[PDB]
Amino acid sequence: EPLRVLELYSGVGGMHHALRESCIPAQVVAAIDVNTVANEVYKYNFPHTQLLAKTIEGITLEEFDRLSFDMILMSPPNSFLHILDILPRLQKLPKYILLENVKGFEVSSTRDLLIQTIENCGFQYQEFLLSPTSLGIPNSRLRYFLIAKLQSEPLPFQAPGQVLMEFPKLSVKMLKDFLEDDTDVNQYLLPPKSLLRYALLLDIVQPTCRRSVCFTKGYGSYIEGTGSVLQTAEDVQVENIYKSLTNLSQEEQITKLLILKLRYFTPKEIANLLGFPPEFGFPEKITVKQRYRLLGNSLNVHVVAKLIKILYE
Ligand SMILES: Nc1ncnc2c1ncn2[C@@H]1O[C@H](CSCC[C@H](N)C(=O)O)[C@@H](O)[C@H]1O
Repeated sequence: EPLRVLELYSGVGGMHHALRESCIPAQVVAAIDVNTVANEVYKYNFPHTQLLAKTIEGITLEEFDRLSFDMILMSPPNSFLHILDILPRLQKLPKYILLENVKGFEVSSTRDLLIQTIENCGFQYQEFLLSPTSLGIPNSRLRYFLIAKLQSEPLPFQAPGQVLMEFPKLSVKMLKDFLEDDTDVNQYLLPPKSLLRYALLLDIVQPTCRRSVCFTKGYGSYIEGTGSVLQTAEDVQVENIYKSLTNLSQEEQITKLLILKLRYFTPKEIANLLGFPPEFGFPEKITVKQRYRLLGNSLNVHVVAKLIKILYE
């Protein structure tokens, strides 16, 4: 029978999308999240999946037992300590666990607790720090990953006391392959004041580029350090526009900066770069800002999918 998957801290459902891509015999029995905005997006894309809009800390052991899950997929931002407290009390321990977190987690106290708990329960595990660029995706998103399997023999690729920086046994695609034809360029052009203020601090990429900076939840609202911006103007070079800036009045610098036709990648384009399927979308009521915020909290579906494949077989 198919594995019963519990999806905690579900968000827009990146774990569920990764589960479907992995092709393994499994189905999400319960997705859990308190955020009503994330949940409307999740339900919209996964209308037949049980979604529990509840605090994870408030879920009792009985509720977890009734779910009878064989795999936990989670991206914890208390609720986490509760999960750890619940594990040794479950009538049926899940055979699989996959956790995603941020760089630095691998040295944290919380991580030390997680590993102690899972080791005490008989799980073989391996930690990783992976970015989508390792899979030929032109977008950086270095994240922590822990895969664990309930068995006696170590995973074949195990490296004790080490965090693996690559997938166990790239040719990067261009950004053009992830752009949407129907993108309303004018709508996404960076505004004048933002161009001038952040002019020298932008990471400008062209469609033929095979890299882009990590997108944060603030992308599209805050300029600096939140993700690359796209040059849509052809037959103009960034270098020539920037050379022209010294000695021009601020209004003149803006005129020059607008020529590059720099625009934000759209929420759908970020979802594409994150590996979300073609049909993935958002309800009309979800604002562009909410879309960027939700995607910023999500994960790269392709990376997790490959890790699920590794963990399962
Ligand atoms: N105590 C808690 N109970 C339930 N959900 C929680 C929670 N604390 C955080 N969350 C949710 O966990 C998420 C952390 S972001 C995880 C996003 C998800 N991996 C994705 O594919 O979108 C947020 O959606 C947040 O609302």
